[PDB]
Amino acid sequence: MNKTDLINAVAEQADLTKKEAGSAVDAVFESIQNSLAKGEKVQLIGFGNFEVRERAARKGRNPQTGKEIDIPASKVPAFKAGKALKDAVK
Amino acid sequence: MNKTDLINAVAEQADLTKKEAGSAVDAVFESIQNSLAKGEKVQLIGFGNFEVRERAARKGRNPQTGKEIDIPASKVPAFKAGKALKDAVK
Repeated sequence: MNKTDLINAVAEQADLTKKEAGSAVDAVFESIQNSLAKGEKVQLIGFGNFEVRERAARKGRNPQTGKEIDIPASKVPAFKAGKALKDAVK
Repeated sequence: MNKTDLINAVAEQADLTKKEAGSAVDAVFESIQNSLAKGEKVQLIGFGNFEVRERAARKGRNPQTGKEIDIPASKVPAFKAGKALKDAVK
């Protein structure tokens, strides 16, 4: 499934023009983006959650090379699937 | 942001009724779930990807039997953020 397939499903199931469904779909991904960007967890009952994971600035060791490196702090997107989604896939 | 906040954000940005936005949001999440349930990867340009991740079947050991057991393969949902969503959180 790509973004166009997604837009099409939305057009039917919600009864919108492909133009409208496209905006809705743009809006969903945009809304979510803007929420993680401001650090807000997105909790979607039934589906799952999108969170921002904080990684602390620390001393590390470069994986399979082994030198002591300096690791800057970081913020990365992360998704926690809910029960309904886990079950669907098992 | 919860699902209700999401629907309202979508209503605003796509200029649609709460009914239209509610149906769209439901449509996006039922679509993504149905695709993973069929084992289909979901590829969303800009946003990210939802995949069915294979966890390999491997060997284990029963502490109270002492025999080598088979721990079966498993499948779990997963999200790979795209450049745009990753960039937003940094």
